[PDB]
Amino acid sequence: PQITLWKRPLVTIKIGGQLKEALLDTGADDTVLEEMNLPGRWKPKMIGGIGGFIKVRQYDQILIEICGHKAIGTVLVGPTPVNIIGRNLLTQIGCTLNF
Amino acid sequence: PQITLWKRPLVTIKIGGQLKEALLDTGADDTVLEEMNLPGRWKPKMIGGIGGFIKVRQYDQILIEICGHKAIGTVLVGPTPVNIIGRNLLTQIGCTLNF
Ligand SMILES: CCC(CC)CN(C[C@@H](O)[C@H](Cc1ccccc1)NC(=O)O[C@H]1CO[C@H]2OCC[C@H]21)S(=O)(=O)c1ccc2c(c1)CC[C@@H]2O
Repeated sequence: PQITLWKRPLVTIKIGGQLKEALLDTGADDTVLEEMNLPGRWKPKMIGGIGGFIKVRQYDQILIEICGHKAIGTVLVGPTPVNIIGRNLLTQIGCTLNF
Repeated sequence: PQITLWKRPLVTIKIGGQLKEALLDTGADDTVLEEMNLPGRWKPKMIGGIGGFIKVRQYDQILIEICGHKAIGTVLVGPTPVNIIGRNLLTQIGCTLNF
């Protein structure tokens, strides 16, 4: 599809057997999801943006479906105010910017 | 152009007569630039990001050119980690997400 940017580019995703709403975010290198109790091992990480840093848990090789497009990669889980789909997964679903 | 996301979508912008680099950021409602001198009156504003809230200077109706495309809109100036072009200006240059 083609998504205009009048409003936030929010889409439904499926991760860990749950459906959630997430932003298609070209400004995020990687993907950051709201606190969830995912199974498996993880590594601690600190990620910075406007306002400072938050602490997140880094999970690898996590399967995510975005608008029916499957992808698998790194997911950072922590107290983010929004679910963020970053470039590491946007490349996998074929997402481009166009103007 | 069509821009892939295997690298950060960085572009050259012109604002206040100065060339800068900025990130095309679909996850940003607003455009926020690092500290700079801008010709124009301004108003104190707050904006929130992944790590909390910061104070910014809000410049309304500012001329800004993005990868050769002209926009006139609001630009926030303050301690952002990176110059970001948000949806308020992405819509002006006709930018869409496509997959
Ligand atoms: C560094 C560039 C940029 C931040 C300037 C990176 N962000 C992504 C960017 O889209 C954020 C997304 C967002 C965060 C919170 C709430 C809503 C939307 N928008 C943003 O702050 O927007 C500002 C201006 O407009 C306003 O509307 C929305 C909020 C206000 S991030 O979220 O900080 C991030 C993500 C992953 C990762 C990192 C950092 C580091 C490692 C990891 O890869």
